[PDB]
Amino acid sequence: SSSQVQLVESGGGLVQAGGSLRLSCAASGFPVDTQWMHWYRQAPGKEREWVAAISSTGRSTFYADSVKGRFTISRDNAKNTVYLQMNSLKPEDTAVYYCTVYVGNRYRGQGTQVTVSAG
Amino acid sequence: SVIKPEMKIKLRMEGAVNGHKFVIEGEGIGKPYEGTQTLDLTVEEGAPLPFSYDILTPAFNRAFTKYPEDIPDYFKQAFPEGYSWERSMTYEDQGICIATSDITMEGDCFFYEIRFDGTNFPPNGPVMQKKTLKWEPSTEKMYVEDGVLKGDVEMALLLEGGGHYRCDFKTTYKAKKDVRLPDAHEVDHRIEILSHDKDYNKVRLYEHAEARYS
Repeated sequence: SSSQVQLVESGGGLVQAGGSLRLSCAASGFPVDTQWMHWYRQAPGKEREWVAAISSTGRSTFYADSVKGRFTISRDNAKNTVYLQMNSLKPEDTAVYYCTVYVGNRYRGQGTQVTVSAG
Repeated sequence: SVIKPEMKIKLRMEGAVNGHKFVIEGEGIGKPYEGTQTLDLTVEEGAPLPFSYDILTPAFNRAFTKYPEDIPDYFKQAFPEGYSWERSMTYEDQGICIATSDITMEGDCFFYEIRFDGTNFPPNGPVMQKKTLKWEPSTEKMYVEDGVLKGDVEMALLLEGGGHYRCDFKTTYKAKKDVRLPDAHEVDHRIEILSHDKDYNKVRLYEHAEARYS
């Protein structure tokens, strides 16, 4: 299964409010331009929140209403990677961020942590 | 099943009609097994639209169809992988439109990526003069061909004045995986704009669809 599809996130860490952070989701086992891909985040204790989505062709992008205008999802087909550009961060954006895809089955990354400080 | 009794919708449509290019985004919800859905549509680029919004609305998902148990549901079977479609719309006055949609799902929500294109609409015809009122209810004839599902429906726009503006729909529905194929049947449609603002930048759209044999 991990020898079928792998999603590997990276780029997280800690940053102060109003800052920037650019996550990467590197895909292996399938061409990234053949599938819709989504970003989820999960704070501890609470439920998972669908963050953003990008279409197979990359001509469509969708965002949750709680991060529109600030977050941008993009894709590089040569590197086989989905990105999540995060601007104007707020302390409520604090969660572990992972990407997900469905290629015959459900695959999911291990997630990178984003922790936003107040002030 | 992966198709829940209530499913949300998100869509984005990029297109051009008689040279005027636009982008419309949509948020909605419906009951797939009842054949009823409602969409809240927003013009994001190209406002105000210089053509009749009506020609776009059948492009805004046969998964919202009430299917009898004795007819295989080509569309609900295609998920979670999903399906795509391709549609030609040939109007009686040589106006012509081409549309595609790529449909998938995630959680309790469908996603669509729609492309719409039209041209050769006469400058004084109903579409360019925004003289349409509504689509009449229709019947689509579904039938299998080349291992995929096809639909034909004769459509007609009621015009300001009482006359009708007729159009020919031909669609190809391509499931992304192997599904049980039904035999020929019919889908009854009724599509309606429930409400809108002055320039149709905000539109609320409703459709009801049920499948049956002849």
